[PDB]
Amino acid sequence: MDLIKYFTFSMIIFILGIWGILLNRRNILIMLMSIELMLLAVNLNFLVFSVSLDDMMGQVFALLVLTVAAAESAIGLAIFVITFRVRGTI
Amino acid sequence: MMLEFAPIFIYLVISLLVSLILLGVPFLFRFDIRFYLVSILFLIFDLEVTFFFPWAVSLNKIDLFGFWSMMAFLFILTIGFLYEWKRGALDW
Amino acid sequence: MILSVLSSLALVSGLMVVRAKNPVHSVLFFILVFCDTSGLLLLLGLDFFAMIFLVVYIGAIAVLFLFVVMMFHIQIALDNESIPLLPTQRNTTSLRYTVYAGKVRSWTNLETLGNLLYTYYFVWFLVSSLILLVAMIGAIVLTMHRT
Amino acid sequence: MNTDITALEKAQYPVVDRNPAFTKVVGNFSTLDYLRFSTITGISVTVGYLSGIKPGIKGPSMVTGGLIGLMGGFMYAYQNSAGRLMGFFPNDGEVASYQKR
Amino acid sequence: PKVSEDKNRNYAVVAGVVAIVGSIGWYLKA
Amino acid sequence: LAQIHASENSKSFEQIEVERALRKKYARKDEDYDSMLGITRETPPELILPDNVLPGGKPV
Amino acid sequence: MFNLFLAVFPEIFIINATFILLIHGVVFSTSKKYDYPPLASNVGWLGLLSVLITLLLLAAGAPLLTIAHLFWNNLFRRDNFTYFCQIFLLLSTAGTISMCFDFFDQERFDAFEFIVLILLSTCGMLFMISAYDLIAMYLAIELQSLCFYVIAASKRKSEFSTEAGLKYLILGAFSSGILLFGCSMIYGSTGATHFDQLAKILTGYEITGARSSGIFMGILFIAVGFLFKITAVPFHMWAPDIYEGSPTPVTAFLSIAPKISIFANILRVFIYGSYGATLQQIFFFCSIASMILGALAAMAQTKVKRLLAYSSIGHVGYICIGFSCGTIEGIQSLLIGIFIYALMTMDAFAIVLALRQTRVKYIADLGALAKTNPILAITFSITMFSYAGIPPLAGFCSKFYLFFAALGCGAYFLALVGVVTSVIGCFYYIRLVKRMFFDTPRTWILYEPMDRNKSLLLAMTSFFITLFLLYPSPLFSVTHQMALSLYL
Amino acid sequence: YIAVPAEILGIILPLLLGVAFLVLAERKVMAFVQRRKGPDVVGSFGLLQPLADGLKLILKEPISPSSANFFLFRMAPVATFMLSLVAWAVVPFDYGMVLSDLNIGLLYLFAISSLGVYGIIIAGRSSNSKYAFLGALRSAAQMVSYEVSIGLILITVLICVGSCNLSEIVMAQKQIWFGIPLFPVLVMFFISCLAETNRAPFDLPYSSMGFALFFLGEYANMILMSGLCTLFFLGGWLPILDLPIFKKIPGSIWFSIKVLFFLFLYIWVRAAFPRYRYDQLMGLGWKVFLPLSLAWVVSVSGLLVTFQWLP
Amino acid sequence: PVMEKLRMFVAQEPVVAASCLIGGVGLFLPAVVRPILDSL
Amino acid sequence: KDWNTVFERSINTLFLTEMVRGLSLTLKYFFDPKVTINYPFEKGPLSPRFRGEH
Ligand SMILES: CCCCC/C=C/C/C=C\C/C=C/C/C=C/CCCC(=O)O[C@H](COC(=O)CCCCCCCCCCCCCCCCC)COP(=O)(O)O[C@H]1[C@H](O)[C@H](O)[C@@H](O)[C@H](O)[C@H]1O
Ligand SMILES: CCCCCCCCCCCCCCCCCC(=O)O[C@@H](COC(=O)CCCCCCCCCCCCCCC)COP(=O)(O)OCC[N+](C)(C)C
Ligand SMILES: CCCCCCCCCCCCCCCCCCCC(=O)O[C@H](COC(=O)CCCCCCCCCCCCCC)COP(=O)(O)OCCN
Repeated sequence: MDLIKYFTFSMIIFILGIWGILLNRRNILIMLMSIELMLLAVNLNFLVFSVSLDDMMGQVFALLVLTVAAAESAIGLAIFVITFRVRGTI
Repeated sequence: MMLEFAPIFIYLVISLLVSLILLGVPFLFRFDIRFYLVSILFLIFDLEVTFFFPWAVSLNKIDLFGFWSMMAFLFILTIGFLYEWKRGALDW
Repeated sequence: MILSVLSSLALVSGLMVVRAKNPVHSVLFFILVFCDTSGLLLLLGLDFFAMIFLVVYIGAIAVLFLFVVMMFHIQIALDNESIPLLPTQRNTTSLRYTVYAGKVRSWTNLETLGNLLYTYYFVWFLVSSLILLVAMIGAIVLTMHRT
Repeated sequence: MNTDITALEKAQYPVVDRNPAFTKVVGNFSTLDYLRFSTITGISVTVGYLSGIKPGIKGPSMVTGGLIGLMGGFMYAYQNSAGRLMGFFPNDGEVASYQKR
Repeated sequence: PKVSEDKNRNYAVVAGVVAIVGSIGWYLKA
Repeated sequence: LAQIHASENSKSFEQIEVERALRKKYARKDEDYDSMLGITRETPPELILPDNVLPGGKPV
Repeated sequence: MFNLFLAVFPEIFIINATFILLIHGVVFSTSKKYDYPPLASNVGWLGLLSVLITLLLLAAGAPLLTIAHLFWNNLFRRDNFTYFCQIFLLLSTAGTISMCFDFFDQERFDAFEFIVLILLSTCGMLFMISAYDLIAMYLAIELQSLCFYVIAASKRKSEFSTEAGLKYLILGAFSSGILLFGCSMIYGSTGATHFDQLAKILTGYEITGARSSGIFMGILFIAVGFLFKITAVPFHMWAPDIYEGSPTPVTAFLSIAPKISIFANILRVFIYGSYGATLQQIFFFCSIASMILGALAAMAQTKVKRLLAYSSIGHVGYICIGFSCGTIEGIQSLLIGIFIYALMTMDAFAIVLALRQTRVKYIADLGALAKTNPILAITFSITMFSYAGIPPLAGFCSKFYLFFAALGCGAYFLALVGVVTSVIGCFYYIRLVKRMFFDTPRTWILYEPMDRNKSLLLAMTSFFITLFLLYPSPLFSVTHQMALSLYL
Repeated sequence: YIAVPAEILGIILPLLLGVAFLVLAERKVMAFVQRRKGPDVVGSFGLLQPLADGLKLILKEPISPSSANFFLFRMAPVATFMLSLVAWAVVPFDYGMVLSDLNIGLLYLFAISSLGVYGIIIAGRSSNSKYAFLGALRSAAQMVSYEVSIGLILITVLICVGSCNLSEIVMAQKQIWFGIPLFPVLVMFFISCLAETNRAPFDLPYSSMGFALFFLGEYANMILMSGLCTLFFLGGWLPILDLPIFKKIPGSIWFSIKVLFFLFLYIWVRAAFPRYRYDQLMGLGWKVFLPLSLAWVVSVSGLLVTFQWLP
Repeated sequence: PVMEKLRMFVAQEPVVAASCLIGGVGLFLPAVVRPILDSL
Repeated sequence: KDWNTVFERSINTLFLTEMVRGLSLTLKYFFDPKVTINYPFEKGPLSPRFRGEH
């Protein structure tokens, strides 16, 4: 069994991302790293399923979600930078 | 097909070993915002080059449609780059 | 074997990411997570996607997160769908049918993706382009203080 | 690349030259098409001129509005002409012109 | 002094007249 | 205090229109966008009263 | 080949117009000849013109929306439902742009990128409604999400705007991750992403033999993500804070435009995702909880914007009543409620922006409004009564027909909850009307006259609200036509 | 299968010897350019100088600056050494003389080059000197800004080949070398490699083995970029375009000769020109090379598509 | 006019003008020349 | 100014023609006799007036 192992690994990554979102409410950088872990787990699911089903609709969508994840990183870090300046703290 | 990455992994392991040997050789005896803008531009253009990677190789199958799709993609990012330019984000 | 260790290290790295005191160590384990995920993708035969994960995740996003954390403050903080096959492969390995018709002209993962990314699904490509343009525009307006 | 011009909803008017070329559609412009083209262009130019007075740019705003109106009016006229040729709009004159051809 | 000097304002007047005439024709011809 | 009133009640039509336009232009300010653009809009001298008529002589 | 693009002229025009506006603003804002002009109103007017022109392009070309449907099949699906939804979305965007003109002058918001980002969000929503795939749906959702994330924190110097932007960012990214995980689990269980394929593969096995764990969990995760998007409780984690901290012209747009497109997506998911009435139960609980919590939370609000946010949550629950009952009449009630709620919200936010010019923050601030401006008080009271659902006004028709749809399916428990929530809502809505007319505050606040755009918008919406019952036939006709076209 | 470590040793140890002798060659060529002679006393012609330097830096009795975490500081030179040497596993020297024949070699090289930013950053922060931290940040930004243009030039080259296999890019130049048509592209690639390595007018900037590893990694990067320049534009191991009678020369010699020519260009350029400023490095790299690289990609793709000259 | 504004732009922005020119050529070839060769 | 002058000075800007002129000079000095002296064996010229050890 290999599909089970891949799905279990991705599910654990997703759960860790959700935990980091919930546990680290005080810090902001972790609340972005957890989102990126979630997106990584989802991309891994899509790629594994595309390989398992022999279909190209998972690779195209993983490549397209790369862009969304990167743009979310950019906007999030910009918002964090401007947030620190105003209130002076995290 | 992917058997050619095992030499790379063994190369990484042996490079680690030789680096550790080298380290053990002498043992025997404020904030600037432009640094964020440059990283943002790098991320955008790295994604752009990532999208170039499939297009350049498969430019023989696609023909006069994939080329113009890539051209529209480039036009949009070029409008974005022009906005980056006139706003002074490219200056230091 | 290779899958088990390459998954265990990734789980430990992610756990350290979500439970790190110094955010720099969090960024480093964040990089290690994708370093392991690239190898996991390599085990699937998706050579292009592993390389892009190296290029994009730990080449652009991880560098950006490192820039933000460093220069700014360095402050403190199964049986239903696909039933698994039991390990009976002594006879299963012999029962492997290979069709040479699909091997005479084999496409790489790169050109297979590029065959339909730009012609049959080009609208989504342009939507991702628009998302990138939105990110470019929004980076300036939020963070820009000249002179 | 393989393409298909067939529509889900069939045309309710006589169809002449089901897949018209760009030059043929542009050459099919009628007086009404030019009227709506000019109306959209003039409205856009006037809006651009009026809106740009406060910032102090009358000419630049005029040209930007003119470009926007030119593009919009041309695509509206092209849409109407192509629909008339393809049978989606009442092509009273198109069938009269192309029956004698 | 029987000349309007502002070239940009004159073009705006011409465009407004054209828009009004075209709108009237549009409401009449269709 | 008579001097500012004298200087205001003797202006021509052309000067009055210019001063009205300047007063409208600088009525409200946006420091954030100016900081983004790297510029500093300063009130023209036509809209500045002498410091000798202010309540306590405010230079700024 | 060029005629295959007759189906995307409304989107091509708006994209190119946004590009032209961006170029114009960036070239002439950073100019020395004109002394860095603050050309936000210019770009706003030209963007409103562009929206009107693409509305003319989209509305006139009705027979041409199905052109080249086979070629565009894998990318998007255009039909009668998409046509009317997109026209309504463009109308709402134009109304919001019209309201936000006075914001750029008196408060001096000189950033022209606000209008460009609004136009790009509009493009994302246009691609959202016609999206007929999981991939396109997610891409459009992300596009509009980022366009809103950027403009939520537009007030960089404001403490509230940055915090609201950060919270909206985190919540939306988490919801998008949940939605994407659901989509991945659906794709890995059926092997299909297109809605036609995903309907053919799910319409037969209605959990008749066994429950597919992957499909069920994917459907549940997509439902949870969509409920986060519309902020239906308990998925309203930071919605009131986001609404309060966001700029008022921004808050007006997020209260109307995203909901229409997200509800269109939810409908185009229900056309295939009705997996044994699994979503009907989730939406049942969500609607009941949303009505109850909005009614019980908006009474303890002293600020106008928080009260508006909780009103939005309550009306989202009232609309989800229609989702709970899956029928043609249920969907018709849902769409009628969406239309009426959008119009009332536009009215209320135009009124708020009218008083925003004098820094209105509390309900007690609008105390002596019946004396200083005795017609604005009447208009605000009309809007509040329409929110309450008083029979003579237009807000009663939507609640009426939603209750009728709920009783048709036999869900008697929804009717009682809706009735009690309506009583509570009318109580705290007439509480505001008490302040304007009946109280006699010792200190008065005088507001400056409003501008022309918001004046006409208020006049038209107030004439619609009072006189809708006299001629409601076109709305019911178009709504019934839309609901049927979801399947045929 | 136990001979793979033999191949890795045979590709790694001569690389280090070549790096040391490249440092010697630089110090000799600059001396010859400036009307003097380089190190000559130590060896017959100074050939023994690098060995003396190595034994000197080994036998210094140095102290570890443990005023840090001591882990990231100690491993940053190790990481940059990792990245500098790992890129040599795919570069081919002749027809079948490559350690790892990837089918994604161009992208693997791009990834390896993009991952070289972390070593200098970690070294900059781990050193408690804030000024060294700022300098490392500036160097990282420069490397990033020019890696973008390097990737675009890689796209320009890849369009004409149609495959990311490095050994096939050379075979695609059997008709003519890509440096002849795309000469401006070759010049831009060389300048970008100059800026990528923190070298030439683009070179704005502790003790013992950390600095030794950083130095070795930088010079290995110089050698690798010379190899890439001769690999994408100068035909790799292919002989001279004309006069095919010298074919008795092995193909590995031609690759070496072209690499030495490009290394001579590195030394020449650094000796002949002054330094750029940081406010000019970023402006140049973002306003002169990104637009030009994008325009060259567009032009090459449009010309190849128009006449159906695609691979 | 045009021959003066274009000259002023080219003189002070040589690299941008060159990049725009080569990109315009690379876009002109598959737009105006490719259909011409398609007839033959 | 002249179109010819604009073209001529734009080419020199792009073709780096003022750096090739420096590279040529450095290379021409590369192939030249050296002026360094073997100090232990040959000494530099002096004068009879030289002031050294007392
Ligand atoms: C007693 C029985 C009759 C009783 C009935 C009488 C009817 C009289 C006949 C026609 C009435 C026409 C009504 C049409 C009125 C349109 C609105 C007026 C528009 C207008 O401000 O003028 C032009 C603008 O230019 C156009 O951008 C757009 C302007 C284009 C339209 C102007 C063309 C008008 C020609 C009309 C044909 C006249 C033909 C002869 C008519 C007389 C008969 C002999 C002047 O610009 P401007 O920069 O100097 O100044 C404007 C102006 O001051 C304000 O709009 C703003 O405050 C300012 O920011 C700036 O925008
Ligand atoms: C063609 C494809 C699209 C190409 C552009 C795409 C990007 C969009 C960029 C739009 C923003 C830039 C638009 C051009 C700005 C330059 C405007 C211009 O050329 O006119 C000049 C000057 O040129 C003129 O002569 C006026 C031209 C405007 C009138 C032209 C007629 C209206 C045309 C609109 C409809 C046609 C569309 C434009 C032509 C294709 C402005 O006049 P002033 O400088 O204010 O006059 C000086 C006198 N005084 C200072 C006292 C005010
Ligand atoms: C066999 C081997 C042969 C040799 C191979 C190696 C070649 C390199 C040899 C060394 C060459 C000199 C290296 C010097 C290194 C530093 C030089 C950098 C100077 C530089 O960047 O110039 C910029 C502009 O010139 C530039 O833009 C320079 C890039 C130009 C690339 C050429 C583009 C020409 C396109 C023509 C196309 C026509 C043919 C196709 C139709 C800045 O200059 P600035 O200060 O003025 O700032 C411009 C503001 N506007």
